[PDB]
Amino acid sequence: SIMSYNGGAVMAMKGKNCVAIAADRRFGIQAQMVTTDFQKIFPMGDRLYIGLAGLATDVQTVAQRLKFRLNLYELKEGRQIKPYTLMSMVANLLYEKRFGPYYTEPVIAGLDPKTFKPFICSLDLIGCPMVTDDFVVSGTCAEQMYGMCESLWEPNMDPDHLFETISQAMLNAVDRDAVSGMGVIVHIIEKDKITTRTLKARMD
Amino acid sequence: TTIAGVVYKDGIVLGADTRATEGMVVADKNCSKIHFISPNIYCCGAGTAADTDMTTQLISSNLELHSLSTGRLPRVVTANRMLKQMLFRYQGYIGAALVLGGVDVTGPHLYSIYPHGSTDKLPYVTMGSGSLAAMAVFEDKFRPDMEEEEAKNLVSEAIAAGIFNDLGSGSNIDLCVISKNKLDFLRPYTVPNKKGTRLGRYRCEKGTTAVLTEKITPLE
Amino acid sequence: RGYSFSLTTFSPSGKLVQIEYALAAVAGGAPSVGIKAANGVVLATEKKQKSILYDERSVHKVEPITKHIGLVYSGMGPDYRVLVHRARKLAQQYYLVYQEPIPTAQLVQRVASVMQEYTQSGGVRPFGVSLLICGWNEGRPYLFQSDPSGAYFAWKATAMGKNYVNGKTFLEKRYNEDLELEDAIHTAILTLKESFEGQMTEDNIEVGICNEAGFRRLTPTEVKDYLAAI
Amino acid sequence: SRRYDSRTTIFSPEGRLYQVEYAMEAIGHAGTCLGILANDGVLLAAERRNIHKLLDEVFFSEKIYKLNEDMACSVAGITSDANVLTNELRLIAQRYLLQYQEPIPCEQLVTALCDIKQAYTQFGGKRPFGVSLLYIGWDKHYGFQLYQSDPSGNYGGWKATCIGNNSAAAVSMLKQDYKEGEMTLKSALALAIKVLNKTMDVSKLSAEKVEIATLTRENGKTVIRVLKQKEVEQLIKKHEEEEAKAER
Amino acid sequence: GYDLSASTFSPDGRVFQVEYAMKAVENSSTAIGIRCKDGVVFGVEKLVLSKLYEEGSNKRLFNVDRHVGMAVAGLLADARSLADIAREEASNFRSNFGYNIPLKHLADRVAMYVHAYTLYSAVRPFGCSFMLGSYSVNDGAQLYMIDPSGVSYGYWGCAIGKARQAAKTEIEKLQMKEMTCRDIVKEVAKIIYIVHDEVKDKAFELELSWVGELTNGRHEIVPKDIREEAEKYAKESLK
Amino acid sequence: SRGSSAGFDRHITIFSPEGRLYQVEYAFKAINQGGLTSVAVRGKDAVIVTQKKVPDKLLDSSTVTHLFKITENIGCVMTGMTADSRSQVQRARYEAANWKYKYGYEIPVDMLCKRIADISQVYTQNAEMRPLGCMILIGIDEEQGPQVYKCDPAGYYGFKATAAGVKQTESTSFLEKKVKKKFDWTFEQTVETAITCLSTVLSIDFKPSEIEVGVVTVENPKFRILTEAEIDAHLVALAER
Amino acid sequence: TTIMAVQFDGGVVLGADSRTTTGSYIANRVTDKLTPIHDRIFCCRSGSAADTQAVADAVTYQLGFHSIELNEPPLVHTAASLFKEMCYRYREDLMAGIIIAGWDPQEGGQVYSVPMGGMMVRQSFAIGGSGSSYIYGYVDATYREGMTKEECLQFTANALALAMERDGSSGGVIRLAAIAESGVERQVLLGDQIPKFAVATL
Amino acid sequence: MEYLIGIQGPDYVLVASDRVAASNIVQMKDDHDKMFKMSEKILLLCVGEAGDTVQFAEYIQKNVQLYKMRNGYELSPTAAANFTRRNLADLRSRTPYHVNLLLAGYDEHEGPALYYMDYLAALAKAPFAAHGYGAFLTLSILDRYYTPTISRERAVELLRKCLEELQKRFILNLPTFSVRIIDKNGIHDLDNISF
Amino acid sequence: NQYDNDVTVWSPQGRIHQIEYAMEAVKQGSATVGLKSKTHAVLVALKRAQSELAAHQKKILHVDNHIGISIAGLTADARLLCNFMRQECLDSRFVFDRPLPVSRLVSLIGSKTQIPTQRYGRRPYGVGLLIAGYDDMGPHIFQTPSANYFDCRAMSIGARSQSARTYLERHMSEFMECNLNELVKHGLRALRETLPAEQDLTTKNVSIGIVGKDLEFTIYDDDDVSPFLEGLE
Repeated sequence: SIMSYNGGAVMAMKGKNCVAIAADRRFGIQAQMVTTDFQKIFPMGDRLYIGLAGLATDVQTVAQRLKFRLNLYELKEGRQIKPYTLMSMVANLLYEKRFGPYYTEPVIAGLDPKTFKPFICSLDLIGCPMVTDDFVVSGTCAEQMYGMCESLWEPNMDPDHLFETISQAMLNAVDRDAVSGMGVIVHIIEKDKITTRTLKARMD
Repeated sequence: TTIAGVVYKDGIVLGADTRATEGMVVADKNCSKIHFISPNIYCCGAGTAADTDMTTQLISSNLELHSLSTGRLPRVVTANRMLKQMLFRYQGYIGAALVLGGVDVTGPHLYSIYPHGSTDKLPYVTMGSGSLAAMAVFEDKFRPDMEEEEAKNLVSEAIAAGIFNDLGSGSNIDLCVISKNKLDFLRPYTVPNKKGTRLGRYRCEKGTTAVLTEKITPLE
Repeated sequence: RGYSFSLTTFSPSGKLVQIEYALAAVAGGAPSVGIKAANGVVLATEKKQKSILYDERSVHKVEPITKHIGLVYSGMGPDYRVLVHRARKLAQQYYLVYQEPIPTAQLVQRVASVMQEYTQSGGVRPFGVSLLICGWNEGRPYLFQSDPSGAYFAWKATAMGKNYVNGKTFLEKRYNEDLELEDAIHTAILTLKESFEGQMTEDNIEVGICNEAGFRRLTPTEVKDYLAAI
Repeated sequence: SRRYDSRTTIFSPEGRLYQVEYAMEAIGHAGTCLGILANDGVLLAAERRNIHKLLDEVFFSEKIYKLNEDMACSVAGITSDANVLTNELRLIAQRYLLQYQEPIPCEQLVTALCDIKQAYTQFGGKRPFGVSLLYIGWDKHYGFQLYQSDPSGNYGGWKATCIGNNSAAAVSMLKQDYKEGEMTLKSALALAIKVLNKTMDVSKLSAEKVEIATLTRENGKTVIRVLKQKEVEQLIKKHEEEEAKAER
Repeated sequence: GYDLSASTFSPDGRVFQVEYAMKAVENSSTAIGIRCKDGVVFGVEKLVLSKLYEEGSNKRLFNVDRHVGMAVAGLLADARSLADIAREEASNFRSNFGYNIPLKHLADRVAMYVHAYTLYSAVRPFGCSFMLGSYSVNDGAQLYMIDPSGVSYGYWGCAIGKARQAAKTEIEKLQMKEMTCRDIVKEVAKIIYIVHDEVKDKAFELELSWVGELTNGRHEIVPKDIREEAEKYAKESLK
Repeated sequence: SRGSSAGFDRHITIFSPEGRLYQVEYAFKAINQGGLTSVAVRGKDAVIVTQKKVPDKLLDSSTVTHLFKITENIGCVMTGMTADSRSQVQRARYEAANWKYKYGYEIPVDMLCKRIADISQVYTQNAEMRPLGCMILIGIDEEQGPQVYKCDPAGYYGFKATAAGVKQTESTSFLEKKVKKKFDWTFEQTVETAITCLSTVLSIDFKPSEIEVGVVTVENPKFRILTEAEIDAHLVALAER
Repeated sequence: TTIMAVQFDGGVVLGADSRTTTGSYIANRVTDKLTPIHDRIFCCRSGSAADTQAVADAVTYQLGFHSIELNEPPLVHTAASLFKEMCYRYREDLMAGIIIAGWDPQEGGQVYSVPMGGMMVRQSFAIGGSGSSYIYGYVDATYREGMTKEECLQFTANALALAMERDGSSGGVIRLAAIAESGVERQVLLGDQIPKFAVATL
Repeated sequence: MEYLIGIQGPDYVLVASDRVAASNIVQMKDDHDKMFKMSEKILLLCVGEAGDTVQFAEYIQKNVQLYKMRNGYELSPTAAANFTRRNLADLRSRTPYHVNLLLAGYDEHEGPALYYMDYLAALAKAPFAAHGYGAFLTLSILDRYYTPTISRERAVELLRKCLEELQKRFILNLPTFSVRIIDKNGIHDLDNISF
Repeated sequence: NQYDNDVTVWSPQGRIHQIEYAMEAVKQGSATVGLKSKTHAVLVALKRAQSELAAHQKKILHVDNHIGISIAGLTADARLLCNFMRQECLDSRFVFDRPLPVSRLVSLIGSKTQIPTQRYGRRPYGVGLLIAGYDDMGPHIFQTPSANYFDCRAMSIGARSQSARTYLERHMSEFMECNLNELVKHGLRALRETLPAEQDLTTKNVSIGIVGKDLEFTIYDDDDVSPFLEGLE
């Protein structure tokens, strides 16, 4: 598959007044690992990150054009972007290449800068918006991640236990995937701070 | 994917499932397949979800032009023409097979639009993977000029049969009621499928997952 | 073919003399007044209606753009309908891109650019229309005024058209910030009464408001409800 | 047709372009706007024209325009031409930040916009834009900078300059009082309002008064901040105190 | 002034370039056409400016379709261009809609093409007026006339050129509705030799063509003996 | 001011020192140069009546018409220059058949006259062409009954009764006095009032070959152009009063 | 899919089935297969479901505007030539064999077969669709020159009922239309009203 | 197939490249230079499908020189590598450039920078990198012995062990190897390592 | 005054002054004469030197084997029209495999020169032509600025050409039955009517074009003009 040429796996999960987003760190070519510190989660605001898995060159292409459009937006308007508007912008940007599609399925996890309601969503590779209230996952080990998150998620969690469940979900999911893993970063988005953590993971 | 519609005495009743699958895995549990287009026209979208998403954005936008321009509420046949012209212009490469249902000044209408731009006018429609199971219930039980509640129970039963007898559908029944005198968007209407109760508890305490680095970034 | 040279050229005092003539075309138009209240905005305008043969339901001067953005003018009608069709065409492209009702500042900054292009492009005259665009978003009301030069200002209360200097003096006398919208309509009708000359009815003014409920024109029976008090 | 063509893009009998000169005559009536380059930052100090009572004060700025994360600009002239050019400025700066993944050096933006303003003075038969723009901005190559542009397409680097109304009389004081290489933010804020008390001869100064914004570096991040009403009223009481102490 | 451009109204509401082109029409020689019972007959006073010219030079009768003929007046260089526009328009109608173009629709296509130049400063109005005649079994006979302003009407008998009013006066003396076309040739040749100014422009030729029942709707030139008999009859009636 | 002029503001569509457009003002005189007058009025069941001049006996009177059929449900009378009139009728036919093709239903009357006005504004803004110096529309809207619309060369446009051409203002004043007598300011004798209004300001007392009448009705929504004997019957029924 | 038009003296009789299948599942069993291109001109749609509705809107547009300008009821041959041009111009992206039938005052009742290709040929009767192969031999044997209107309605109903019996891709109700100077008279034959032919039992 | 290797140190980058140009069974050039100087502090290493390499590298190289002509100073290696990535990604057009790249540069604010890039234009910054089928044989030894604080002579020894693995195990005749080091004093050429 | 600056301005008499000024460009140029028999067509033209050793600009262009033209006026406009007629006869040969008839080709030129006489910013072509050709219908002499064109038995355009028109009006009765030798001599005397009285027709300044049934078109220059120059008078 073209999605699985670089591997990669990103998930988001909603908590009480906080969201968590975590992405794998392996940058791969089908069998050969190249580096182990590949950045997939990019900041698009104070309390709003976007995560892009899939073909690792399309992650950087879509993210550079997205930052190009978003900086013009935030300079022309004079406010930070609300996450639903960022979902519509990324769906527009991917759908402009409908028959020439980018091979990335972005996930968006952040906080509304005024209401501080938690928001998570994912997309397909061509721009179907999927707003869910529990979790969204994306990448080559999607079955492992739905299997972990369907059993481990419980509503209304504090950021500590949300960190615990998304960390156990990532670490138990990627160790059954050959072409993903090799380290994981975890971002906890809170109202008053951002917590950036990396985990002990299998390096095989 | 199981959506349906009927023409009853005062308007249109639309229904849907909520399960959206990618590959052979359930991706979404509460996906809304009954699109807003006009205050009177709603458009159930089956097939390729992103293509019908951008199509029921764009035609909704053009009807928001047109209703403000003429100052009147739009007709069904206007959205029908715009849909069939765009979907014929792209020759079916938009993989959206639509149910365009609405009530205008000439009463209710129900159109089924195939992706290449062929349109049918129907008293009842079913689309998607579970279209045949709900079509069975419609051929068994539909009558012309039904009342509101009989049409609501008929569409809900047909969506239920398409939920139980297909793998490609499940987990909710949304409805919609469209008439001259009312608009009733019943989301959800009946929930035939329920998550089982988890017997064990797997709550990992603090310190269960080892941490290598940590950075606290304060905000205002 | 179309000309390619501009007709708006600099006078030796630095004045774009076509714009300063189009502002006199604005000053001869039918008077219009907009006031930003605390809980919303009111727009009201005189209908320049002689000739009882006119069917008043055929034309509207207060014309909405979105569910909470509308606008009114003073000056030439057929340029105003060009600006309304273009403003709707811009707001719906915004709604296609971002899936959001357009910010009022983001519609003014585009409509003002469309009015700017005709003061510099080839073979066109500037518009003869000064606009008043109102909006309610971020739980805060807006009032904007665009000119034929393409410049835009943010107002709390203003007046344009015939005798607008005395309208601005009457507004600076009668404005206070705590005004409720039902009093904001009343002050606007008292402002338009200064130069009406000829027995105001429900058929010869047009009043629009925007609030939390949205933008709507007031039906002539609701116009007669306030004008019975005036 | 040829009867109506005003020929805005031809030479004079002396080698002048009359529309480019008449643009500068339009600039000569625009608002007094000065900017002073200091050691730890740059300011801009301008006269607001929005001085009637009934205005709304909607935006954070009237004539100050953020162009990217590292630069700001002021304008003077026609408002609408300024809006069009600063939209072009933002498009150029974001095309560069798109293409190289680093923010644009401050001079490339100014020479690009002077290319755009120079093109309309030569061909196309349009009228030229009648605006001056003052340019502040920080980069990692030369730090805090200042520029001034005109409708002809010229630019230069300055440490203090003034455009708009009463330009030469303000720059005459700026030649006098500029401490080259020693100015702070606070001494520059003192000097700018010292000159603006000397050039605002219409409606001797009252509270809302100006727009004044500074560009500074904090913790490796560039901040452009418009001073609040409370900050400017305290600073102008400090200036009137200094005018009181000036004699004895 | 107010007359250097076709895109400028005068203070009184006149467009002077068109009304100056209508003076250019009535500089040129006489062409008349008479509709009758079963067809249309055209007649043109064809000047020959010098005896070095071959027969058939400067034809002023054009065929614009195989069932439609045309008679022109005015600046002939424009009239050949409008003949080629009418030829292309009738060709496109036969190709698209599969049958011969009705003359009402053909005249209202060519009238819109003529009118399209009386709006713009980037062109000048045509300096020519023209008639279109035809016959078919379904439509009867039809004769429409266009002037440079672009306005077309259906006619019983028309005259265009520098001798317009005297020729219309003499046409109105005629009972054209009930006559055979063989009579109409002699009656047209009468009026052409009546209106001729022999002292001012000297050498000239008679040019005649009919379309009607007697050619089964095919637009043809009058045969040589019938033209010479009409010339003899009319020159003896000149007396 | 008061008739001031700056350069080419009497030659193209640019603003005077007062804010008037002189070529658009001069385009109204071209309607009077046509030398005709038309009257339109609607009741509860719309009618347009115009003159018919036959100065030349050579004309085929089947082809001289100022009543045009725009679509099957909407008719129209023009006034002014004749070639511009047939141009704007061709343009209204193209927009009315384009609306049906894009939107799937017969075009409204007000959405036809707004479209023709938005076309005609472009000639009052671009400098390189002249405004068309010449339209009254009638048709049954399903909800409002008969409609009467009048667009003019400046781009404006909604009437109960109107006039066009040379005797515009006087016939307007006659209809303005007559509406005050009528109940609910609305007419009853639609076919007859137009004939009285046309014969009053002109003082001709017309022949049936001198006027042509078109009616659109709630019983027959099709635009229908009357025969000669019917207009003669209405003229004689008015003659015996 | 079985459409049929029969020319008689004074007009034409059309007929069509009502079954539209996708694969071997009946997607619509009350499909209306007679499209009015003008008042008294009907076109029939067999082949690709998109194209025969997509071209017909363009031809309805051009023919309506043409009829407004020419101030006449439009010809049937004009409506056939507007298909013969267009279905030829896009013939590699269309799969459209159209049977145009109708009436005009000038040449009477007319049936034009426009087969897949963008040509045009007038016939005394035309059959089309997938099912027409099973009723070529019936209509070559039964057609007599100059049948009345009722004889033709029974002939169209019999020839359609045979093809609906034999072809699996055809069925439903028989929708007839008789287009003449007096107007269009449509009728639907359902259930027992469809002409019945007993199976060859024993 | 062509071989690339680069090692990024504390204040230096060591790069090496094979010096062979082949055709289908035979090599036509045994002094082939794949190291293209972009500017005073940046080299661009260019292997892959023939034709696309030298055209793409020189088209980047004239813009890297052109920025210096317009501005009077150098591109940073981050900006030049992102510029090269943008031009290579701009792929979903007609024109393919099937090139395998390494960019090594020294910035005068960030120090040594080494960038890996495949023909997809996936840009990955790494402490060491290698192209070719010899990368599969030598990146494991690089993971065996590399530390972040390797001094430059130990880096020559670790490179020499990798080149001896190319001689011992790899089936293509790769006998001669050119090496350069980029520092704060510019680009330094070293002696050719031969077998 | 104001109506002489644009071709797209009708003067109030119903004329176009920029079209009538273009005919002065044909009324100043070096005169030429054409004529025909029923077998041949002959062009005779004055060759123009700036005074001398610049050796006498050609007036007669080899346009095909079967058509030659003569020039009087703006020479680059006639060379434009020569390349146009070259392209039209070559497209007719490439499509229909027969040379284009001359009467259709001159109507194509009349169509081409008409278009700048109507559209703003353009000028009329300032050249009049004599076109000599042979096709199935026999020999032809045509004359074309104002886009009108003429069929001609014998024709004289250029400076002072009315005397040559008078001579050809006198002697046009003979021309159809004169052979190829006499036919060119008539036109040589026709041009020699126009000349200065001191100058005569020599091997310098007189060109001759000849086309006939059995003879493809030949321009006659310095050496080849000598037989027809002999036995004149």
